[PDB]
Amino acid sequence: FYYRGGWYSVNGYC
Amino acid sequence: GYVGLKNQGATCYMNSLLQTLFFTNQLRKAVYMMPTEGDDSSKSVPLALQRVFYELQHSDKPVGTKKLTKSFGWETLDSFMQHDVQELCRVLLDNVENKMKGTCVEGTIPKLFRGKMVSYIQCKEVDYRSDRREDYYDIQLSIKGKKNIFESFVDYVAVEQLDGDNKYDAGEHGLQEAEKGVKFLTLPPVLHLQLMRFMYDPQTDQNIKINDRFEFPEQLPLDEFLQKTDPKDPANYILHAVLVHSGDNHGGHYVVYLNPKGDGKWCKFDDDVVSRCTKEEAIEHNYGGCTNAYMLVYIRESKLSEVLQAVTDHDIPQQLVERLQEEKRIE
Repeated sequence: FYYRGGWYSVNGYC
Repeated sequence: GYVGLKNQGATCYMNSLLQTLFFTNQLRKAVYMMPTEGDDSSKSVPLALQRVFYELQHSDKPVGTKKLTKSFGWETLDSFMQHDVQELCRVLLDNVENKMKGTCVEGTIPKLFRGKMVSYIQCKEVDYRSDRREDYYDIQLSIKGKKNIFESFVDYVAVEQLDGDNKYDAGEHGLQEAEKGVKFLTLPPVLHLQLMRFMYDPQTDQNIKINDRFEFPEQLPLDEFLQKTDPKDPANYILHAVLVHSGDNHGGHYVVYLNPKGDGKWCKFDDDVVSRCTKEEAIEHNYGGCTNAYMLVYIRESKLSEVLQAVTDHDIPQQLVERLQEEKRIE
């Protein structure tokens, strides 16, 4: 998912 | 006196989530009340959650989750590893919410987990502003560059500048510079807070974990971040569960810490083994900087007794108990 100026995940997958 | 869950396949965070949902007693009682009398056990996720919760309540032996994984169709090896902990929670909670529709426990899922949020875009140049309201069942908070949960909430409600190449289209007013922001109207009695523990690179298609130190308190004051505060119900929350992932990538060791009664008596839930643990091992040892928390569960102090209400064996309907007991006999 996207937030501020980058893409993040919890548990680590995108 | 709490039983664990069998490792079985690579369920990843599922066992950690199931215990968290199980010890949300108000959810568990409503789950038992779901009318799964006519449901076929193959594709019935509401019934499978009842079976898991019932075994977590009446089994000294480790509890299995094989049927539950089949219920919502995450049978492939990568299914959990291609997904997220909040995504799994939505699948489980949406299915039970539909099941409770038209029953005495209808609206239980929105009542416990849903809050009200406002997102606004105010044009700086002209007199234009949009004020959409969106409901939320979970909050994802940024840990990169933030020291504690307070700074994450500060950055969450921080205003974003829509200038330069990313100006806001105001239609008849035209393209203009604006500020985008989010404010909290209501906070749910049960607060699911997921931490952005991983950063992803679109260019190289690589996931990098953020093992930086991120602090979460035992007691969380959130009245400040509400748009309007309410006396007689301050937004003060108590830490209930700490979901921890020790690995350095998706997949690894997923473990959850809980104090189910809200008494501060913390236990460590590592699949089959449920061992009593220290508050120190629960809160601060998972601040990070291998083991670090990726999800936190807070319960509002006013709703502490009601959410964590005592559950008896008489709460479970006899029909459901006999149906579950019959299947165990056939095995």
